Amino acid sequence: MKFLNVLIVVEDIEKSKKFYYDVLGLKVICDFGENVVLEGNISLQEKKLWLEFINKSDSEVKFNGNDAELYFEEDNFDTFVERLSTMKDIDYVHLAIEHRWGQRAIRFYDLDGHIIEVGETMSSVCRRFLDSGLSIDEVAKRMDVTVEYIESVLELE
Amino acid sequence: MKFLNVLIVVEDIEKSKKFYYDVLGLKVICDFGENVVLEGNISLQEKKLWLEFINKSDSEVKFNGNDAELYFEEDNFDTFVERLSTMKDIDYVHLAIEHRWGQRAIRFYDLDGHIIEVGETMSSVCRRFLDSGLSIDEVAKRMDVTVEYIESVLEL
Repeated sequence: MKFLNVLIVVEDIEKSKKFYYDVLGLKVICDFGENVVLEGNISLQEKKLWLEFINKSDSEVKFNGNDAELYFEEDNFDTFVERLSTMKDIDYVHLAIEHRWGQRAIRFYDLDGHIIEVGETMSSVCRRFLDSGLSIDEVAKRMDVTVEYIESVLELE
Repeated sequence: MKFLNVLIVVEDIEKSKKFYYDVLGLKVICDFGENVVLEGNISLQEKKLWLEFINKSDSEVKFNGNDAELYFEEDNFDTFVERLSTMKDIDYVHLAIEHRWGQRAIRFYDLDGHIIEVGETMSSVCRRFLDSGLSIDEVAKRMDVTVEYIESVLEL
């Protein structure tokens, strides 16, 4: 038992590939035509074909259920967010939020109602805290996590 | 930009943790209580809490949309499948299928309408073909892939 791929169903493979490339900078790493795999092992699957695979009528496949999300982290968070703001027809789920543990993140939909969240890298949230004057033990408490955790994220930035 | 987690929304964190553990053998690797991460970086998220996070009324969150799936591979595919058949209340999406490229796989739902697919490991599909007499070049053509690809998986 090994988890390998998250598959998302899309209406149009070429448009989604473009959306993920223009917006997230995600490129293809494997192509089967009707099923393409993006960096991170995110598989895009064409709907019509999908219907045959799982044997469900077109009515049995709903989108925008808001029941899951693809989660990403970006080193240059601000620049990404601000580039995202210059773009048109970006369907945001909500305004940019700040998680309980200090991490800024934004959430928007792809072309098919699938939620994408991209937030600051955890290691950068820590460093932000460590520079405002907090001790490492304090930071660990501030974020409801152990000092072990913080040290593993720090030596990876 | 680094993809880190697939998050799935569930009605009950403890029941899902149990479901993923009993059925797939998936254990927890990180716990925030209301948001638990399983092996593979699959994050379970409690619905009520989720509603607050993305600001949507309970009616705006639908399940069983069949618009995605979590994809797994298992070395001991048959034994897993047959263990799965002895269990009760397993919501299958469909009968066990065979993909165009030769791979057997089954699909079933978790406790919240999320689709799970677990299939044979690719390397085992390949090896199977290579033993029935096919050349490596033939296998690559049989599966619509390159010989480069097949050589990688066979060292796994």
